[PDB]
Amino acid sequence: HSMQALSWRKLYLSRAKLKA
Amino acid sequence: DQLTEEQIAEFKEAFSLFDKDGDGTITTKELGTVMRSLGQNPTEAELQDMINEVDADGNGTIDFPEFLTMMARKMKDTDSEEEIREAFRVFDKDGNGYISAAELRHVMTNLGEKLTDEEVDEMIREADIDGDGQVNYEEFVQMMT
Ligand SMILES: [Ca+2]
Ligand SMILES: [Ca+2]
Ligand SMILES: [Ca+2]
Ligand SMILES: [Ca+2]
Repeated sequence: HSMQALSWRKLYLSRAKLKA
Repeated sequence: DQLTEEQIAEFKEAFSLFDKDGDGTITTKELGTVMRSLGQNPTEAELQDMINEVDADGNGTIDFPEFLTMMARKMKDTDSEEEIREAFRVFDKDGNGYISAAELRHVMTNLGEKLTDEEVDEMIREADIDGDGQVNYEEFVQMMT
């Protein structure tokens, strides 16, 4: 078993989603 | 593709700044005049390269459609880049120009994700092209593009 890693682009887009 | 009456007028205003003699085209010479007013001093070869990359039909001068097409594309790039710069400033909590592992870990926490030091260190190394142990703006942008 292993942990999945996050991407820099996903982080960027997650912020984009949360902003007004 | 959005182009309102007001947007067209603004494009014509910008075009008119370049089109010094109002003939409806922008030549290398008119472009030199504008560039000098911005404090640059391009050579004629440099001016020709600038005209050439905008001059879609290759007739040697820039008409309004060519001008508007290039300017609208540049505006979209500038808007997109500004959105990336804003994200970078938010992530770079201490404002020092680098995203650290700790900063990245706190960012993740605020977005509802709990990462170990191990996991954030991996993410930093992924982006850390220059090996200084943190992620600068250039490195960040590279991961977005
Ligand atoms: Ca002209
Ligand atoms: Ca042309
Ligand atoms: Ca920082
Ligand atoms: Ca770095």
